[PDB]
Amino acid sequence: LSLHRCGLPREIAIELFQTFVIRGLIRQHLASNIGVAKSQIREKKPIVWEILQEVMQGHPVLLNLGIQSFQPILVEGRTICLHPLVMAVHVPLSLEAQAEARLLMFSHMNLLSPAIGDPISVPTQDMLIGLYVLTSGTRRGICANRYNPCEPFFCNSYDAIGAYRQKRINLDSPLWLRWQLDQRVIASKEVPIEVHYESFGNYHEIYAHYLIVRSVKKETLYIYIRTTVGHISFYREIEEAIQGFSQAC
Amino acid sequence: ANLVFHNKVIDGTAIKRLISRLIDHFGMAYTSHILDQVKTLGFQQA
Amino acid sequence: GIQRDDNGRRIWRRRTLTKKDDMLRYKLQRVPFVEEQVRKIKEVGKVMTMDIERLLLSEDNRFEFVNSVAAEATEYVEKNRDEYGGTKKAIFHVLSNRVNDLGFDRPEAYAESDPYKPGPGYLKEYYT
Amino acid sequence: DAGYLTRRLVEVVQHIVVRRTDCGTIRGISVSPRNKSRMMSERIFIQTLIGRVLADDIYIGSRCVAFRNQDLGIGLVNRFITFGTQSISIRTPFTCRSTSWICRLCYGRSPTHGDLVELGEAVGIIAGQSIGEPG
Amino acid sequence: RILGIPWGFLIGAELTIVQSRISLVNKIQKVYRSQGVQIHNRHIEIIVRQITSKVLVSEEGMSNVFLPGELIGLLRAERTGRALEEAICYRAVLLGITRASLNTQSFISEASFQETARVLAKAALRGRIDWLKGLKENVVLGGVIPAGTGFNKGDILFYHREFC
Amino acid sequence: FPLFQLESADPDFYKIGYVRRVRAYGVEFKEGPDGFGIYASKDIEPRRRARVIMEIPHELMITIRQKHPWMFFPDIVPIGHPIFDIINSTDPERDWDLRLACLLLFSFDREDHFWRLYGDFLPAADECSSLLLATEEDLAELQDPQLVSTIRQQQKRVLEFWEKNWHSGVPLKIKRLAEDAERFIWAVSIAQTRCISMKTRIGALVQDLNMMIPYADMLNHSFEPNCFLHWRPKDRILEVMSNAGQAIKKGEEMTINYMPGQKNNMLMERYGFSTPVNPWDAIPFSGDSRIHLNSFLSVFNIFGLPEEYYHDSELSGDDSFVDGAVIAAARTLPTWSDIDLPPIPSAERKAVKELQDECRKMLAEYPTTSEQDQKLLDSLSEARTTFATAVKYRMHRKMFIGKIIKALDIYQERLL
Amino acid sequence: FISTQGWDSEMVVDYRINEDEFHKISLLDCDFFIRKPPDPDNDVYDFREMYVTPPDTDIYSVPRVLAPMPQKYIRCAMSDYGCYDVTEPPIDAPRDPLYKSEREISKVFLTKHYRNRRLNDPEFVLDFEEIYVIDSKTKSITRARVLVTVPGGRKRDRKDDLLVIRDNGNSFKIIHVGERDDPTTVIEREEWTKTREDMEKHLRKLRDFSVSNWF
Ligand SMILES: Nc1ncnc2c1ncn2[C@@H]1O[C@H](CSCC[C@H](N)C(=O)O)[C@@H](O)[C@H]1O
Ligand SMILES: [Zn+2]
Repeated sequence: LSLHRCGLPREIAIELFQTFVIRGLIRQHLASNIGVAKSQIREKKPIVWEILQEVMQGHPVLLNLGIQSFQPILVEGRTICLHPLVMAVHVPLSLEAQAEARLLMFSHMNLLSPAIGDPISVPTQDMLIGLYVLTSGTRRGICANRYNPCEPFFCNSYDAIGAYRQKRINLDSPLWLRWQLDQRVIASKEVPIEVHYESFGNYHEIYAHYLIVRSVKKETLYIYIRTTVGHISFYREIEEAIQGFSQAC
Repeated sequence: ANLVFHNKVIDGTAIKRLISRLIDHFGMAYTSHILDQVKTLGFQQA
Repeated sequence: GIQRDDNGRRIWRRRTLTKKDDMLRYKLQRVPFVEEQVRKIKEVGKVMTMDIERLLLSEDNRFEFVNSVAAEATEYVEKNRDEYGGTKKAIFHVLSNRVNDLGFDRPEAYAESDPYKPGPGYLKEYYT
Repeated sequence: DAGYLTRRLVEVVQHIVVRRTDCGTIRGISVSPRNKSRMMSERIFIQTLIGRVLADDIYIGSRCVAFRNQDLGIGLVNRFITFGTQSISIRTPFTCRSTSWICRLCYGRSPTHGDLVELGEAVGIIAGQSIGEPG
Repeated sequence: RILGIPWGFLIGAELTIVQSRISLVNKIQKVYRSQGVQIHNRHIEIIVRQITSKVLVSEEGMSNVFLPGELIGLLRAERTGRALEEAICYRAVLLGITRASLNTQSFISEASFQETARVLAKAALRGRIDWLKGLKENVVLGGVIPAGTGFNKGDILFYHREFC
Repeated sequence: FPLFQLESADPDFYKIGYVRRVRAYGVEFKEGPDGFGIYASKDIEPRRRARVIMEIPHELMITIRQKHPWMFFPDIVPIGHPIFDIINSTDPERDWDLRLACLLLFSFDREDHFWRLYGDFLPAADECSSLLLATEEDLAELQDPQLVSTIRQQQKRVLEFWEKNWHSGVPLKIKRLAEDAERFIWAVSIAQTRCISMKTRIGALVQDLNMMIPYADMLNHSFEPNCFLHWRPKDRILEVMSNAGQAIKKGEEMTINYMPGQKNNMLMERYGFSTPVNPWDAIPFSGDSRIHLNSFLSVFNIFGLPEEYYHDSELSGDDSFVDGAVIAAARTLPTWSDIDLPPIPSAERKAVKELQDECRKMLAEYPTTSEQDQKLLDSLSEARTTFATAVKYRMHRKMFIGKIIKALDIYQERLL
Repeated sequence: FISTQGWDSEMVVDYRINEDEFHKISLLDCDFFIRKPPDPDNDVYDFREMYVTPPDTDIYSVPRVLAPMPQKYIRCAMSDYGCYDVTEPPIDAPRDPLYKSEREISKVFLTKHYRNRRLNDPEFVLDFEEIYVIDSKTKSITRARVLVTVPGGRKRDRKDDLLVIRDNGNSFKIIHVGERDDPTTVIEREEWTKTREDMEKHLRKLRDFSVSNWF
């Protein structure tokens, strides 16, 4: 479910929205009057459920931040379905009450709590474990090599993710990623471990998490990040979420 | 989008900080969609 | 300043960046794989959520915005009673009208339908 | 015990609503970052300042770094810590010219909405919930 | 014993009230901060304002304006002191949130909170008027509360043509 | 069947703003010999409300408080910088342009500032039309001693400020801002011609600001604009909004009113340009002969109160004659009015004739005519921008006096 | 013009230099000025006159000199040494950036061109035996002590040698280009050394540590 939606059973929805189903039947002349419109609802005539879906759309309900407003959708079964970050159900009748429910009580304009201004819907429990495992990077040092030592290169992040889908690399296996943006990698503020300086003018700066290739002859500046597909996946998910929302709006 | 590239680990206090910065920078409609995507990613990886 | 050469055509210095902006390379790009996400955003009604936030940026008080929308919605229903309550909701019509008044373009009342419905009688069933 | 306290807390301030833009008060509460008897916590002292509206101008030399009726952001507070800002006068619920209502400037920024608190907000009931709920 | 008329009472009440507010907020925030609970001082200051917003007319202050033992607002007492010398003598009093909830401007709010019979008997004997400014008052009456979306009340030229 | 059937600005001009959240809707930036402009890239249909044309984030602007004390929004001057002392030494009333010029030159020196990039699209010293850059020979072509003396005082004030604050002993971080007087004069010219003053609310603080706003300082002036500026406090964005209900055609220039109610000599002193259709321009008449104000307004379909005079273009059909000059004529001509007393035609003809004679006496003060000035502009090949501006100014005033003679001739006949 | 050689190591001078006759080298805590003889490539240095200033200031003083300096003009290639300060600043104003990425330069290396040849010379190589180091923290300039491990001595093919810089720009070793270490190897060596020490420190307090093996 989306954060702003909830699922209602047919048996609960038809009672909550009966007045609107009756009006929809009369408006579209599927029922002659109020008395006939009641019998079709009574007899579960299948045209009732088509109307119920229509009148429910765009009509929020109040569920009792103990009380919030959601956009209901019809679901199969007999239970009320709520999204994991959340019994009385109220249907606003007047347009004034429907405006307040949609514009003041929806679950996306109340993302901050009034106490100190903290976010309300931070991922928890299994969602949090998934992100932790995803972004726990490669093993290091004596946990990575049995002996003291006295990796694949990917042109872009999509090639690295594609190699992971083909089981060519693991989720936490280290890799080098060609980086064609600015240096925006959060890392310890440290000088290079080693600088390899060729006598023709090119020098390689090896940091703990990235390599920078520079020159005293050209203006080149090439960046390779030592990461995992897990870190790439987490970065892509947020970036594609931002780009997807922008394109859709 | 000028998102920083995190490269160490994302625990509970790190995700809470990121959401608050996303809200202040992008607003609540954007962050609400980001939360839905991040929530889906966490469930799938768990 | 004003210069004309031979044939009377004025000649002038075109202004150019003549300077390096590193924000040009890394910002005018695009992600290619968000088609599914974009289509779900419209399906769940998230577009109007951004529109509501857009309208509230032009409002000093969000409570008078709510009252004004309800007042405009009441006028729609009295004017045309039978067109509202089903696929077209009056409050949704008001919001889309107010976005279009800013010069942007939105479908009327954010109403959309499934084109792959296998004929009458069939209800799309939701996977919880 | 938490519900009984929440009911009493809500009852005592249930009538408090943001009813004016500016009560026009002159007084302010003085806050000092460098008390001579105890090293005050920086983060807590910053949190008690973010969102407050200034009651007087603040100067570093001849330069006004923040104006009267300007709300305090994170950037401004860090500037007062960096330089020798000894006293800051803010508008609080203790300075408003009323006990039956509060104005926007004496309340300050809304936490849920980022801007200055809007007219008509039932901030008394919000304060009652914000203390009762963590009980 | 040091200051004179509307200065001993005025300045003495300011010192007591300012000191009380500082210690009350610190004591409350000491409890929540030791348990890791973060609440903005705004919310606590709103409650404490109601606790420390009243003075008690002293037993010797008798006039046709105030009676001894009367509970009056601090701002009202300050303003009357500047304008009159009619034996306006008062001391700051700390009212607990229960006692402050029974000394409001709405007898309807008090009667629906606690001790309904005592509240209504006193109000009925003096013909008390409730102007319904608060929120719970209007909830009882079933009206629209004065907050949120309820705040601030929510033929010549015809038949005179050319014959042609 | 489909088978059988002003240059665009540098693409990087919009892009540097666009990557920093500048949005333009239905308009394009086009460059010509006379400078930049904003034009409707498509037919902008009317709506019930004003349409958003451009959105400019606050962080891309250079703003300073109109009133003391001088605070900068966003605050870019470091504490202790010597540039604040220079800004702080100015006259609070008169030296707003010096304060903005110091901020502008300081901004060009900052690596991260947007105006380091945006400054390359500002007119250069030989392309800016400000009269602060005008030579004494350019001021000789104005034919206006009052305006000339005003400009000379401005040039003297700007120069003396540079000599006082950019002497030999100042730090290098100050010297490198304005190495020469002409560099500082150019900055003041940019400040005068492009500053936009508005009342803004930033957070909880409402104040008047003098603002350097990129991409909105490309809107040209019109006394009948199709756009207006609107500060959006919640997200700190300056909006350019087209007028509600007004249809804008593709290619139409988008304009704002720089200076409501101001004459051409004020437009020349501030922005270094004038318009022939300025509805506020005045002409000194003796007042001996007066025409009927009510008749003159009705003959030309000028409606509204005197301070809101407008032409009902739908009551004239195709009369292109009535424009801002005729409105200016209504406000500047000697007039009488007696509630509803009608004017005698023979007495009004004597006034019209005497007013036309006085109009021709003023045209005879100018050594050349407005046609001879127009062809002088076409014949130019190596003229300074300010020289052409000075000629356009005197020609516009001649065109205005000539329009009055034409309007009086029409009015005298249409009174029958 | 002026020979600062042999002058005080931290005292201010009475005048303000003309900065366009100098190389300006900007570090985190200072600006370093070395006289620039005119040259089309702008890579000739006159070390007889050098100054150091606090950043973005025009108050000049003689830097500390910890090694003998070149007496004649020399051609040098410049490269900086430092780190990236990638932060996440607080978000005060609308659209305040999510991160800020800045470069912090702590050392600058001036590597002599071999025989002072130009960059566009087809026989251009670097002379790694003559490297001068500017340190921002101490506002000093010194010559690097370089260890040569390439066989060939002074007369060798300089096209084959690789300079390795370690230890915060304090250790300089010239190796043969065939002994180049993989960047992964460099990173993994550092991690193995650190985790090996940390693990032993963790295990030291177990009372059977003295009778146990590493494996
Ligand atoms: N209506 C008008 N007629 C002639 N010049 C105008 C004008 N409106 C604006 N300008 C010119 O535009 C300047 C204001 S800045 C407006 C855009 C400008 N062309 C630029 O390149 O940035 C003024 O100095 C004036 O010279
Ligand atoms: Zn107040």
